[PDB]
Amino acid sequence: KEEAIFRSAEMALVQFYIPQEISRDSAYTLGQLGLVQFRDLNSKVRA
Amino acid sequence: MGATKILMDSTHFNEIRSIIRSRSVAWDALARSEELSEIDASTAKALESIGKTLIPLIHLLSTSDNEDCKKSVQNLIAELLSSDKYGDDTVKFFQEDPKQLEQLFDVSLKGDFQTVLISGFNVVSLLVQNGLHNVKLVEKLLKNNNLINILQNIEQMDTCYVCIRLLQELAVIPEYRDVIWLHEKKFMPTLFKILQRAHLGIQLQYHSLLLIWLLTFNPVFANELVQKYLSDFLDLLKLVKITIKEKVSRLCISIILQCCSTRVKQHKKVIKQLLLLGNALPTVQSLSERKYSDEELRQDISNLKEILENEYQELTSFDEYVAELDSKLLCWSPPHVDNGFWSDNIDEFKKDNYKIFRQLIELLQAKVRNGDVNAKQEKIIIQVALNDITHVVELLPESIDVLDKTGGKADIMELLNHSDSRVKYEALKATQAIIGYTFK
Amino acid sequence: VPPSGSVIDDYVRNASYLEERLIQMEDATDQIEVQKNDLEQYRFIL
Amino acid sequence: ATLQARLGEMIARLGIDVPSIIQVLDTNHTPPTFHRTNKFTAGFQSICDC
Amino acid sequence: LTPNQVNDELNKMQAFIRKEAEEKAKEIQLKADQEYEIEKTNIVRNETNNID
Repeated sequence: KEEAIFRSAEMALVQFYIPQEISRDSAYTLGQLGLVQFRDLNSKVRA
Repeated sequence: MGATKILMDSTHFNEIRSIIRSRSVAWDALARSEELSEIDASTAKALESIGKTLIPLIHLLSTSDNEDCKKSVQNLIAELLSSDKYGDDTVKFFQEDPKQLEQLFDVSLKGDFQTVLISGFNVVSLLVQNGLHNVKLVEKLLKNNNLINILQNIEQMDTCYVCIRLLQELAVIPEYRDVIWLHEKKFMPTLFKILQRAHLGIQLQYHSLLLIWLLTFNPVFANELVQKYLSDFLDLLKLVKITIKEKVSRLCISIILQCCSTRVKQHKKVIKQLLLLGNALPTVQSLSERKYSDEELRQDISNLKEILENEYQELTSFDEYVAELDSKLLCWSPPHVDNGFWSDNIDEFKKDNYKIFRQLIELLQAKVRNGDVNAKQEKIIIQVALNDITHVVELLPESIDVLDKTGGKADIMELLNHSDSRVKYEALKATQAIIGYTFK
Repeated sequence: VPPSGSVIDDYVRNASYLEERLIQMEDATDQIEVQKNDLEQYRFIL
Repeated sequence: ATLQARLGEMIARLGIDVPSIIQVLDTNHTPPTFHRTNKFTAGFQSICDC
Repeated sequence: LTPNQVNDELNKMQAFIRKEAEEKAKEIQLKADQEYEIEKTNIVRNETNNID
């Protein structure tokens, strides 16, 4: 029940309501899924 | 009402209230069975709905002892007290005539394990209201075997929370604190055990730490807490280190800071040093390196770090090093880094014709000649002495002659084959320093 | 997965301790190498 | 759905009492393109998209 | 699933914000009462020394 190479897959922009305390675990696991990017945010200021 | 004391009603503390309400019976035949009075039947009928009525309720709870009508009455009374629709009048029912509060406590301390907490909810609610403190009733409740055993049943956490949160809510009253601590010798260890193991689990950890923190607000009890159960007090730092929720870490840091405050003159600095000797300083530094999202918690961490840094003056006290020398066993304290942090003590060590060097050599020779290199205390003392000797000798190569005359030049070489890895490594470092300095 | 947690700070402290220890060890090793090289010619004398 | 399930499973494993939620925005901005290619055709897809 | 998602989001926001803030505020108030009592003793101690 998943997409294929017929065309570009159905994209989605979902909103992460990450709790502040559990943020490190949430980010670690979410990166472990190997499934999500992160939209470039607050990049208007120097590094 | 003075307060709600819901404590989130997690798991059983509300599930049992709902289930008991579910099994509600009008008990119309009970009055026909003569177990309940006509006023009692009226109380049951009115309570069937989801001032003067508080008298027949207690009268039935006392006179009628089927314990099932008692469970129903306890559930109804607790629901009425909690219900904000008439909770003001429900609280006034003891805020108007607090005389029957003792009779209610005589009724609350009853029932089975499930119903004991149900009654205790109302008991605490009436007790915690600002209209009546009743320290004697609090002491009597603290003396109840059933509730104490329930609070000691940490195996059933879902029920043990209904006890720990109840006690912590009852501990908010400053007056009840004195009696709370007096019987706390049979309550705190379970709370310490609960914190030792680490929504019910987290809430238990947070509520339990709150009771310890609230009780610790009095320095007189704080000294006893630090002394009698120093193991848990030291482990609180590790618990804060491993805690995931910010609230638990904030509570642990606040408890540690309050314990190590300028108050409690019995150990106002003694306990602070004791923690710093319990591997506290690197943990405090690591916590300082963290970015906890709480201004109060961050300020508390900064204050604790400053206190630890101020207590680190124990290293700079050459008198402290001399005292440790007087002690037969030295500890791996910041004094063991006094020379590196303050080379000034090297002159004192050199003085009196290598007086301190001879003392350290004597300590090492006494440890070796008695063996016991596997003994943990002996191993720690030997390692500290070897590290200090390595620091001193490298700071003044002329002491090599004194060490050789003492036989320590070959003694440390023999100790290079010590059983302990730490001891062997420290001996190797010391010998390399001595051999490297003497090679010039 | 076994996420690290405070073991991250543990790793940081462990790495710092390892550098201080092995930097001391390497200084000791090359200093004593200089020492034995100096004496080896000295021992061969006379 | 599967990422939400995994996040909830982790939250239960992590003991974080506060639930985790996620909502889909109005994707005004152009999202990237994806192809769930297997090893059978990953080479072809990559060479094509070069 | 939208009403279910809305209810779940509302519950998550409630648990993360309202309960946590209420608990933190209650703790702050209790610690503030303790600190006020402690500072009162310092003022009480100084004024008692002056009275003596």
